[PDB]
Amino acid sequence: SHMELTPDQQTLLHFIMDSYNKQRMPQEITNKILKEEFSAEENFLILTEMATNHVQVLVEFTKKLPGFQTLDHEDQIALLKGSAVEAMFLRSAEIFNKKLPSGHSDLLEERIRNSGISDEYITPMFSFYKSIGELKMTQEEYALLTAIVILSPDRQYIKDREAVEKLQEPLLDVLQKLCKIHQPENPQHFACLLGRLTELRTFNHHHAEMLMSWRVNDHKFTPLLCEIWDV
Amino acid sequence: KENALLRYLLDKD
Repeated sequence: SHMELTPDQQTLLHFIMDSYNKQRMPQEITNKILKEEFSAEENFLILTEMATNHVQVLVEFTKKLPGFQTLDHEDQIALLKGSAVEAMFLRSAEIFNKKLPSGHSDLLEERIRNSGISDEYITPMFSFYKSIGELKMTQEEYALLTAIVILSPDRQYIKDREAVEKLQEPLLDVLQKLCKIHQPENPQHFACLLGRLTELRTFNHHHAEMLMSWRVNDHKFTPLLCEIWDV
Repeated sequence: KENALLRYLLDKD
């Protein structure tokens, strides 16, 4: 029973999965990946559209996490802003690894490597994608890991860090159990998942540097992205 | 206000 979810944990897991499965990528965007013109300009604009959708989806997923809307309102904002980049990279890794057809993923990578973005930041992104892929996580593990990243008591400007920690700890307990259910032969699996959260945190710096570099034809970001990234 | 767009999305049913 150290590896069996209690009824309340199973209810919590269903609730997180419902919220996680609710929204995916709009076909408008996946269609553009496939048929839009190929240029550094077009590719950068698709990637900003994808990022804007990522933020929208993340807000909606986060609002439905149990307890989140009971938190102080400024802390809610602080969590959404603090987690945005890590959650984007985690989501985009899943999309690249598991949610797109082969060919969609091939063309998306080709567009990523030809969008005016420096290889200094593209190379670690694809290294992380493969590093996450190696873990061969289930959808449940991805969803729980994402909620753990979002509900981090360590983000800047949180007023009531204990309240966030109380929300995050049940998710960690669930994920521990999920690792023993889904990879029973690999006892280090849960530690490996948290080890990847360390690499994931390197993208706060990577993203901040990328924002300082050139932007194809010096194109701008959407208002929402400017706001969540403090541009 | 600060973070107007994020607050819009957070408080929008």
